[PDB]
Amino acid sequence: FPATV
Amino acid sequence: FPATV
Amino acid sequence: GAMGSMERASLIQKAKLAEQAERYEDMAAFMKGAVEKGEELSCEERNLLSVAYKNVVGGQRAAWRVLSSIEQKSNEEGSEEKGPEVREYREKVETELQGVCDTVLGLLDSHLIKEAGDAESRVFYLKMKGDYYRYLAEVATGDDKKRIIDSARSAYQEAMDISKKEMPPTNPIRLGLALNFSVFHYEIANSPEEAISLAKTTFDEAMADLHTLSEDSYKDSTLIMQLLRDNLTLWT
Amino acid sequence: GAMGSMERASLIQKAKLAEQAERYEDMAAFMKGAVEKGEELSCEERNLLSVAYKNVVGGQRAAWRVLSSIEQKSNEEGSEEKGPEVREYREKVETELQGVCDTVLGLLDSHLIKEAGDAESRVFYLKMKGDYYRYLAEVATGDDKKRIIDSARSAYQEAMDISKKEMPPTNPIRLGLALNFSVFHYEIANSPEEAISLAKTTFDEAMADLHTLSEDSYKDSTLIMQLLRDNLTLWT
Ligand SMILES: *CC(=O)NCC1CCN(C(=O)C2(Nc3ccc(Cl)cc3)CCNCC2)CC1
Ligand SMILES: *CC(=O)NCC1CCN(C(=O)C2(Nc3ccc(Cl)cc3)CCNCC2)CC1
Ligand SMILES: [Mg+2]
Ligand SMILES: [Mg+2]
Ligand SMILES: [Mg+2]
Ligand SMILES: [Mg+2]
Ligand SMILES: [Mg+2]
Ligand SMILES: [Mg+2]
Repeated sequence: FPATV
Repeated sequence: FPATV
Repeated sequence: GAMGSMERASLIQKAKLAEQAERYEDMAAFMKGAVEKGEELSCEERNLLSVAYKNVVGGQRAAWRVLSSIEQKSNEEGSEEKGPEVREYREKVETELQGVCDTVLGLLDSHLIKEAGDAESRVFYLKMKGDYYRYLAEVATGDDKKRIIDSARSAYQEAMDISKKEMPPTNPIRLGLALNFSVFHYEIANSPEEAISLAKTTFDEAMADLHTLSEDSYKDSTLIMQLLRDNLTLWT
Repeated sequence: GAMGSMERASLIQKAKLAEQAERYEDMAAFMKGAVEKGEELSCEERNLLSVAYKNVVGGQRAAWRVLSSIEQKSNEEGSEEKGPEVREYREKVETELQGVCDTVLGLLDSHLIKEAGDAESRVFYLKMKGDYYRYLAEVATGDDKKRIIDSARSAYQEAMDISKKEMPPTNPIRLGLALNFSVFHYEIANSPEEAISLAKTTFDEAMADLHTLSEDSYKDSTLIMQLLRDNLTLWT
């Protein structure tokens, strides 16, 4: 999964 | 801490 | 609410303890209580709120994905019928996830967003609104899925418009918003080209403004820039 | 109970799904429901029960230790008074931990132990009884602390007596019991020499019986033997 903050 | 199972 | 009798300052103190103890459900409950006191949140307090719910919903999303994969495998040709239990338990986790998302959205709507006038606070809350509608979208399969997706888009877009007018291109909130909106485009809106364009332009515009920053600000900005690069590497 | 309407087999199926999703509170709730159906548990089902509650109480114990350390630091000379919040939150976590321990002990008493006639089941449950009284002892500070410690000791001792009569020295249940009872001696009963003697004798007697085992049994036994060695290394 892609990075989120 | 010591090992327990 | 069960936190109605506890002082605001004590709820904040306890949220910080809960974080140290990795008790994120408790942390979120404390922060919900603090929001419900009705006063605006400081930067530090907004961060506590976000960390608490990110960790709670993060765990629910990971569990939902495990269960959804088992369920999908059960519906393949040659898979033995095992009854309703996998669907039921995936539904159980899903309903709990939706509940948490609705709780966060409710705090934002009553009344965090409307009282947030400074760009840093308003953008932060609108980003959260987009994020929790995105999590709802991840599990949506019904009549409302398009409206849920559009709610996430609209929140992110309002945050982007403010951020571009009011904050420098290295501002960590601006960067984090763009990171997440780019993921929304890639994963939710079926718009990988938009996702890539947003990540690239955000990275490049940040790079050009790093010269203005202190060492500590540089560290903060470059950490999020690297997340943008990490996603670009995944997608290209 | 909330699981009263769910089939036994469905509760077991869902406990296994919850384990795969790392949803240990759900796993424990499912297994509680399965126990409350009133039928004896198979080996696999006893393992599900134990894994679920071990993981739930393990997380509570880790949080309690973080909070207890902060509290202890607050009571040192020169520490600024910060009010009742650290004690309150440590108490909150402690009460939840005690609740889980009481729930497990209640399942064992009503009626798992009394129906367990085979050595493997009876020893397993009596070990659990010792373990959950040990967790109660870790947080006990009052009039009953000695009786709680003695309850753990008595449960472990009954399990040891059965295990020595009825099981080979390599049996993983016998080994695990001895591992945990040795930790009880070291950490709870202030008896490090007893702890060391038990770990050493258990290791050595197991070593002498490995020749009787298949490859797969050897793997199981030697894994727990290594835990005994790890503790001996910590303590000597
Ligand atoms: C009150 C405020 O200004 N909050 C923004 C902080 C910027 C630095 N920061 C981070 O870099 C991390 N989290 C994060 C969360 C949301 C947004 Cl929009 C950006 C950044 C810290 C944790 N790892 C990821 C970056 C904390 C929030
Ligand atoms: C039903 C039954 O016979 N259960 C015993 C199993 C023996 C193998 N085993 C383990 O080796 C691990 N867990 C464990 C738990 C309790 C006891 Cl008394 C001994 C061993 C598997 C997980 N890591 C530690 C050893 C599973 C239970
Ligand atoms: Mg007040
Ligand atoms: Mg649903
Ligand atoms: Mg644009
Ligand atoms: Mg039935
Ligand atoms: Mg107490
Ligand atoms: Mg002896």
